[PDB]
Amino acid sequence: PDVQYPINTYGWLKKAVALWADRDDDEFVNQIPNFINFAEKEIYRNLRIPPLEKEVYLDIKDGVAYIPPDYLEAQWMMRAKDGTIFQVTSPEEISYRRQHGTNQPVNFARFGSRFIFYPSIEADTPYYPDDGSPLIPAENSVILSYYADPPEFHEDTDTSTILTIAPELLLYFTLRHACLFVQDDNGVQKWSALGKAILDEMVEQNKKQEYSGSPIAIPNNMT
Amino acid sequence: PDVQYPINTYGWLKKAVALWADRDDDEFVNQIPNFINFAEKEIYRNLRIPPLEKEVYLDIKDGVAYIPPDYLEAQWMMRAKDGTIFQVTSPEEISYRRQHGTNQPVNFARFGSRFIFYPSIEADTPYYPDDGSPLIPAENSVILSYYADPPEFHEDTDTSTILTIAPELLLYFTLRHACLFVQDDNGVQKWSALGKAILDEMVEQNKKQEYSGSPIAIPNNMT
Amino acid sequence: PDVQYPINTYGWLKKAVALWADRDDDEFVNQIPNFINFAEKEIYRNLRIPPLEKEVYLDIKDGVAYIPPDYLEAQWMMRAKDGTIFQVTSPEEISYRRQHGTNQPVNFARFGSRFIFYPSIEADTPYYPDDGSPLIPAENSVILSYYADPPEFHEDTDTSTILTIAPELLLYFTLRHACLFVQDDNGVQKWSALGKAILDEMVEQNKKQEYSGSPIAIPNNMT
Amino acid sequence: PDVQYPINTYGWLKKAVALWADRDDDEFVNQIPNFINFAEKEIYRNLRIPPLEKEVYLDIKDGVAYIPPDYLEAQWMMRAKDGTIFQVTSPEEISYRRQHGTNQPVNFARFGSRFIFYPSIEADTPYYPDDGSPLIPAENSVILSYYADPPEFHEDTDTSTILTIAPELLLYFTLRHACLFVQDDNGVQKWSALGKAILDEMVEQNKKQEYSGSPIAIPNNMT
Amino acid sequence: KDIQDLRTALVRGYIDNVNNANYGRYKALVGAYDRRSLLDNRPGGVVEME
Amino acid sequence: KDIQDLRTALVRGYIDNVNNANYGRYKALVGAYDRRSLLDNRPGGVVEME
Amino acid sequence: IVYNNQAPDAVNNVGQFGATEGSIGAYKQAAEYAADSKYWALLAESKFG
Amino acid sequence: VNNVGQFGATEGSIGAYKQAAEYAADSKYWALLAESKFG
Amino acid sequence: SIGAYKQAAEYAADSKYWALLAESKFG
Amino acid sequence: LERTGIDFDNVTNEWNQKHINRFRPQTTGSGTYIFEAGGSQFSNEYGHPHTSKTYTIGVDRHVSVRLNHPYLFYNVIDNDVNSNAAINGLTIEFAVGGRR
Repeated sequence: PDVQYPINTYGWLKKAVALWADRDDDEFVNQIPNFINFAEKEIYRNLRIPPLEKEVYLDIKDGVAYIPPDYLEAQWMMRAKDGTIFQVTSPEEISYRRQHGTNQPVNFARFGSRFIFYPSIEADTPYYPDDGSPLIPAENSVILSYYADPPEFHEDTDTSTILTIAPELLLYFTLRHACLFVQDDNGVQKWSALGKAILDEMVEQNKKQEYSGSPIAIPNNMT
Repeated sequence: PDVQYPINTYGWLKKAVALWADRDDDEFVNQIPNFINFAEKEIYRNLRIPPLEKEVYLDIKDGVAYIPPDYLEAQWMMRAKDGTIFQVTSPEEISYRRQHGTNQPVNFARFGSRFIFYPSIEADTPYYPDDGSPLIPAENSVILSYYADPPEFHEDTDTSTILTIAPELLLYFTLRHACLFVQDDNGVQKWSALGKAILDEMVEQNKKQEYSGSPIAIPNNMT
Repeated sequence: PDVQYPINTYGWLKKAVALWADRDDDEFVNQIPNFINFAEKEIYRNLRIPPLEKEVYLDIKDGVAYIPPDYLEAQWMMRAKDGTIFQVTSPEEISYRRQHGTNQPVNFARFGSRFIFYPSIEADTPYYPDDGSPLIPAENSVILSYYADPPEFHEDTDTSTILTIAPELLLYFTLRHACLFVQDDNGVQKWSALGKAILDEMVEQNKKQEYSGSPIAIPNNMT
Repeated sequence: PDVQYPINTYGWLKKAVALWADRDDDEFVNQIPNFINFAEKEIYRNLRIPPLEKEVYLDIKDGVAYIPPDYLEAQWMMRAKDGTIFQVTSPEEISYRRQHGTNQPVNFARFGSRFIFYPSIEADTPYYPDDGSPLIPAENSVILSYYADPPEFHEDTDTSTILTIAPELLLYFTLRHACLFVQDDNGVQKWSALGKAILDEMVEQNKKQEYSGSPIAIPNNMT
Repeated sequence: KDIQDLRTALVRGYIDNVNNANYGRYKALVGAYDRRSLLDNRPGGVVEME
Repeated sequence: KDIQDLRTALVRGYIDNVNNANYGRYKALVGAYDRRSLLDNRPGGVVEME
Repeated sequence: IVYNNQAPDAVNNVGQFGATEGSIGAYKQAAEYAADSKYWALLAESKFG
Repeated sequence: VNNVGQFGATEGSIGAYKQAAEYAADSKYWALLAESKFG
Repeated sequence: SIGAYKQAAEYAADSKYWALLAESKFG
Repeated sequence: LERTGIDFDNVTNEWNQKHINRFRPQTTGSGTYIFEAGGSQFSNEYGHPHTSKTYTIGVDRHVSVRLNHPYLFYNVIDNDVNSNAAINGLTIEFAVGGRR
């Protein structure tokens, strides 16, 4: 096969992979997609960065506020009102807060598929989103910043930022499972090492991007 | 054989194993369900992740409860109202409280296949059907959260959350025992090392999750 | 031979073993049962978990209360009355208790096949159990929680929880003695390692199940 | 093929790779743009040097700002007048200042794809064209300095500062993946070891630069 | 007024450390916890670990 | 005038160090973290790690 | 600076929490009927008014 | 396209949709007002 | 008053069933 | 062209599984060969084919086949009309698995 200089996406990548493993037979190609579904997962299982982050409003309603399907991990959480940050704790503490009602430091916790907040908050969303209402961002309610499970590819012309930015990664990491389907293990080691060494670059990029501007270790607030 | 790209059912996985373990013969394919059963039992023996959790209402008669047959490991349990997270103690400690005890916290322990409670709690199951549009919870009930063993497939088109999330997890682990039937000793380590790599990949996705919101200290003081 | 997807039990397992060691000749099969009797024993000698535990009432009668045949190890021990836990000690102490009669912390010890209790307790059972009496659980007497020697298989359609839950274990561990009958030691090492790595999963499952709910290290009771 | 001495354009580099990787065939030359794309993305993922920096004017509406799409890592940002270097803090700290705050320093944080500012700054972009001989800065504006991702070549005669400074840098790094397509494993290490040697050579040229003038201590005391 | 605030806040920051260390917490690894033995409320050793 | 300035600054520097130290921090990654168990506020803890 | 004109072009086939391959069918049928019920709920409010 | 600038691009997630339980929660809030209007 | 998170498919079954009966009697 | 039951006994023992990856022929001339592959778990049966490929000289230098039966067989078929191609020899790239 052949490809274009940039590999925008699947429609070409699933071929370039066959290429980089020169012997592209059918028993092998038709599982290309599977190798890929493996690799992206092996990645996203632990990769965390902005581009997949999300803004979103919530509906607390009795503090049963439910967790979205797409959720993986939360970075921060707050209100659109006066910018109040929540913080997180365990049930074993929030329950005490309940048995000791008197609330400014808002806490919350993870009860199965549920989020609890100590004070009976009432942020809100509309009913199912037929919508017909921006509603000042749903009454400027809490807003969440969380990493979300990206969609598995399902189409050749389908795409993702990753390919705009860092496709060789996917290539190597799927070659990994491709060189496992058929026993060429030295190639495996090489693919894998390179995937990891490509990857850690990204997280370090992000780390060096985070906390820039020389902040003090912690502005000690008295109040 | 041939398999689809979105491997999601036990039926396709059974043929996918015969594809990656490329051999297809009566001496091998007929035992594949046993290999999958071996792989899942090994994985579920120690894996603890939220999607396999379960909510349940108890039937406390007099400070006692019978452990559900599907119970594996216990986590937080609380009252349906006002919270009051329960805590576990030893039989040698709860018995001390009974004889000397003639707002208080709640402690519980395990007597073989039974639960016990010091304050002699009485809880009841939901009132259940009739017209059966809702399932109305009853007052003075308790809610328990525990890890339950997922049912064995025992059926082709049956599916599980593991296949949806990490299909390669069971695929590599069942290749371990597949390479145990025929002594592909080199294959044993490669599937296992990849298998634990995927298996261990589960946990840091989870511990980075329960403490993701805002890592702080312990704001629980007695006052 | 051939088998079913789940291996419920002996009647099939004793064949699946022959299978996984492809060369199934008669000099070998007829000892299958023996290999198995070896493996289950090598297990139970040190395995401890709930599913084999037991509730049982006792008859102290002068504190000569005798040990049941089926006994292996005790987890706890108490009354059905007011839930009083006993604890265990040596003769060298209980004897003192005798020479210093004045008893609330009940102690007991192991004199050969006998259990002693310092106070001359009198829990009771009926004479030999022709029974004809539930008798409010034999007058709600002490009750014991102890691990018991499970029965050696003696029948094809015979079964045990293990196979419902974790058969591959037995399979590997008996292959161990099977690969010792006839000298293929590399296979031995592999079988054995896998048996152990399967096993420890179980005990860790149990450990993570025990003491759940975040109990305090020890509620310090003053009294 | 033949290449010039002053390698400065993507077009000549594409043929130079086919010269050092002396093989020239359709299976290799057509994928060379992918290899270069892999090499540059790996290098730019963690490399931070002044020539790829950029100045930018922000559009602070009300204590908020949207992160530029090309942003990778943030460094010093200041006011166009009087200086006032800004410093970075945590969301859990800036939120504390908002509620209790009802000459002062300036703190900022990151909310996913947005910047925030405690003092509710308002800044505007330059007034821009018309006759458009100058680009007049506007009062109450701020200036930000950040590392931006250089654009992908996607064109033959296109050039980049990396080619001008260290053409051998990308040349060796693209030979890494070139030796990954065909498993010149010995070639992989030699290009990589040289590649990191050139890559690491960048940084001590830079840290010896920012502190070159007169290495002293910290003459910043609060008074 | 100022001395009261500083003295009170000093004791408040003091007492929160008072109760935290007073509530003696023991942390071990997942292995070798021996929950049945450790949770005994009697501080007299009859159950032990090497 | 000078005395009040120095004594104010010195006491101010004294206070924040005290306020930071008195209400203490701890350190542990997710590995062996035990987030559920550690949040217990009882000084007599019943659970730790190994 | 940016426009929120992008739309989801892929299929929700993966995800570590919530929706799964064995349950995305329930999510799809629930979402489509929720909009239909809400759409006829607004019409119900319009005619009731 | 770019050498240093990385802030000029971003890849979207799989999909920003709520759970069926969130759909269940919204089902009640739209169902709870029903008997209020029915009353 | 916080609800637990059981299987999403079961909640979807409760979601549509109650919605179907509510909207049908609504008609 | 066909040869049944290649046990590779000159390099390894008969009963072990042999991960097959590539066949590397040294062809001559121009043509379009069709290569098939298969195997059986026992040495007596004629095995079941697993895959097939078309070999074009000047575009493909060798073929990919995935097998690990101990007894491999391959089929070479030339049905093309304007082909005067020829093969000097082959080179089987393969690995070693295990046995029971």
